[PDB]
Amino acid sequence: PRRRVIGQRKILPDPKFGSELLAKFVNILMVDGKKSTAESIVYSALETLAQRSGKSELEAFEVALENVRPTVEVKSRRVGGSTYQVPVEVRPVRRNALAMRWIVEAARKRGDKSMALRLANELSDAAENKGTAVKKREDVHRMAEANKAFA
Amino acid sequence: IKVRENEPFDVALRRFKRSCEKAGVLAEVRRREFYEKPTTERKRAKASAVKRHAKKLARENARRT
Amino acid sequence: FCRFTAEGVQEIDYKDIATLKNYITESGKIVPSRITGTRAKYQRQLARAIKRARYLSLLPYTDRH
Amino acid sequence: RKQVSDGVAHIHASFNNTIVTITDRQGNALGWATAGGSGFRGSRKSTPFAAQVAAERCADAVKEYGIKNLEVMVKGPGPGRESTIRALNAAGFRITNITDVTPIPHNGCRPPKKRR
RNA sequence: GCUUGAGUCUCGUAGAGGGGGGUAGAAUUCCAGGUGUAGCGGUGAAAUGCGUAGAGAUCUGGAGGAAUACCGGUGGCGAAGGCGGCCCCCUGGACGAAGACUGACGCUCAGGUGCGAAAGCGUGGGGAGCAAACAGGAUUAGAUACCCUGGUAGUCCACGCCGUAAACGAUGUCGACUUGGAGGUUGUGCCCUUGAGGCGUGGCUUCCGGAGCUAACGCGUUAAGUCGACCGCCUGGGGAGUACGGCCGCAAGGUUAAAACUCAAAUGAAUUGACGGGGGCCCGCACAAGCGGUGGAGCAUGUGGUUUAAUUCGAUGCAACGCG
Repeated sequence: PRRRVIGQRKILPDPKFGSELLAKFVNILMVDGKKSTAESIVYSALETLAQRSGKSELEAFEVALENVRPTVEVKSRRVGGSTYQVPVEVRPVRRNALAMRWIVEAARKRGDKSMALRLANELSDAAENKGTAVKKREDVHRMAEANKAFA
Repeated sequence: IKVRENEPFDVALRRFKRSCEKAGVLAEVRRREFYEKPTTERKRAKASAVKRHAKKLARENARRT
Repeated sequence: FCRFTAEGVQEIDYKDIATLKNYITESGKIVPSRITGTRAKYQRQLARAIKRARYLSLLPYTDRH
Repeated sequence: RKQVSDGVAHIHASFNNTIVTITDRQGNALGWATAGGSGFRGSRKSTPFAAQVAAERCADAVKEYGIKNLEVMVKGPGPGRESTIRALNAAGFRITNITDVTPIPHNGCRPPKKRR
């Protein structure tokens, strides 16, 4: 905030296998604190990703994570009377944060049958950068590419 | 104005430009003559410069630092 | 802080350009007396000498000729 | 294309735009590229990056001339005046010498009153 | 009569002091030509404007007007306004050394005379850039303003007119006295120039400050302190520095300068808060970074409005509106 540099709370990993990055992913999908129902979706979308790719649960998510993880974002740093954007590098603990956020919100739309079928396909198209999950990563670079003259 | 740094330069090192003006006179005659404000802004220039010098010889307080 | 003919007395000449090159920068501009430490009496005489050497093409007005 | 050996790279870095023109030793231009010609219209025209990309788009179309070494003529304050020459050194050229060619008057014509 | 007042000569010093005449460099603009290509320019952004008739950029050559970067410095000169590239001529003023000479020839000054920023006016030239007026494009609810693109008078020269400025250290001129310090500039004396010096004596000038003064701010040996000589100016504010009349001026206009009426105030300094699209520092889901909502729908409740015999009364910016 104004002065305090906080220390964030400790996060407990997924209770199927050791993965703290997956523990934050279910929190982004999380609605009204229903952890038990939310963990049932981040599982049932994960082995179904594995049968459609032949990989394991840990490595198949990371394949689709690198195509939705950005590297530069634009922030409004006011210099004076004019108003523009300033591209900066994304923090490593922040790189996955909006990467996992984009997968959930893209899986909020495009309803085939149910949620377990939504983000499983969203992880499938992001494994080969097809769906809208990577497009919301793509367009951020376009504002970053067109405004990279501000440094 | 002129700089060579004959063989081993690999960088500008062009401090000879800012050694005389490189901006000072060109951003002064590109506008605002007034025929007047060079007199006013220079009377107050040394007026504040001598008080920064007056307190340069009058800073002899303890100040507990 | 340096000294000049205020101590080693001689009259300012416009022909001995060897001494006049020490009081002009690489761009041909006149170095102020606040840097060389010369007195105001001979700085005014030096200014006429530089302007006279510039007229007789013994010292350049600038390096962009 | 004439296969020229050397040349001179004049840079006209004004307040609103940076014009980079690479000529020969006799002052005959061989090609040019400006910050406003390399996209970047509006506030992005007057920035050191647009001057930097102006030299990169001036690095080609000469290259046929085959210039190996060149001199840099810097004129005007510019938003850049350092990025446009850093990119010229990294474009594959040999920066021999740099001089300032700013048209500084000795109290000649009267400046305007504009921009109050 | 006399010499400390004033003045003259002798030898030197510094200075953008003034007038006249040439000359140098940079830069801007314009013209012609060469190379060279799609933008140039401008703004917070954009457009007017310029450009495929080839602009912008670069080079060469030429023509013009204005002003002199650096030196350059609360540095210097001049009564003031004001004056700065360099050189030739004429010339004014100031200061220092030690002598010589006149012998109060001094100070101020109504009227009068002369000089007198810039703008403007008359005649004849010149006109690069800048630029009132004016046009177009922008902003805005409107913008005949601030912004941008152009652009006339003028800014420049020769001779006159105008005599007006916040023409201001807002402090008239001359003369004497009264703690001091720190500097700048310009002479000069002595000692060792024995080594970028040391010790004094004059002119000008900057800052800080003792006594003293002042309503305070502040002035303070160049006093707004302590005394003398003379001139000018003021008698609450508005009206009004206006009209009338006189004088001057080609004109613009300047100078002299009221009254009726109207108000019990106007004003200056300083003090405490408040405010600032003032500055410096800091804080708060204030912003930022995210989550979930309202505003769309229905229903419940409250308020206003409408209606009614009554639809009791109160709350009704934040801090009232599922309130009493």
